[PDB]
Amino acid sequence: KGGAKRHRKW
Amino acid sequence: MEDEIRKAAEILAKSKHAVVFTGAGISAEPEEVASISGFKRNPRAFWEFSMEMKDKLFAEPNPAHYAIAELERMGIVKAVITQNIDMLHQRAGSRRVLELHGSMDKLDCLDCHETYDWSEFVEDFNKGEIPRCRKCGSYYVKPRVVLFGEPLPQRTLFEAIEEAKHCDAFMVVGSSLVVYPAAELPYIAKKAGAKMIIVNAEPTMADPIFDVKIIGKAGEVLPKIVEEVKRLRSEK
Ligand SMILES: [Zn+2]
Repeated sequence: KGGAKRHRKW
Repeated sequence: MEDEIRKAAEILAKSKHAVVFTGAGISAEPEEVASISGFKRNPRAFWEFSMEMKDKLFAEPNPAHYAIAELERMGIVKAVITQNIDMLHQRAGSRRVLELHGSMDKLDCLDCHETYDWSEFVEDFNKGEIPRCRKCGSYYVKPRVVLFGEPLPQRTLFEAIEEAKHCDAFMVVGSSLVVYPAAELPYIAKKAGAKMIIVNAEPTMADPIFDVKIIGKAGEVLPKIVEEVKRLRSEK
């Protein structure tokens, strides 16, 4: 389902 | 940036199905503040942070929002996918807006499940009085916004994926493309063969995938793109 709203470098 | 602006305009003027994707860069001018674990530990911190942030955001739509609304009115832009929760796209006249992270419009008390409209809290909020549940007194009034650590609304995400998969032009405006799953969408459009445009104040790590890169203020750039598109269509 797209996983959790999260920060990644790119 | 004029040749890049013209290149973007050419892409949009020729497109059968253009999509616009926006983030905080168009609205402006961490765990404790904006995550679900943070909210559950201290919901007041989220609200105090939001009170500070409101002052840094545009109180009403800017020329970038109106330009994007106009491109929809012209039949070019078929959808706006946004990471923003401020509803500025809709207030500028955009209709087909996919709110990936929800919005402040509706809220719920996590304790007694009472529901609210933002209009019920906004006066108090502007005076620095945090939302409290009137029924049960709880400090846990959560807006229907996707906080960090929460999944996105499934219907909205599906629609956004479908837009990305079946567009021939995809224009990112005011996003650094570091928040997932939202950031997946331009890659989906790229894989699907869409012409890729990015408009930002600064570079992003995703810049290499874009066919057209414009560095500038969205409020200046987007109206210029619209004017050029109109010229190409003999509307100006
Ligand atoms: Zn309650």
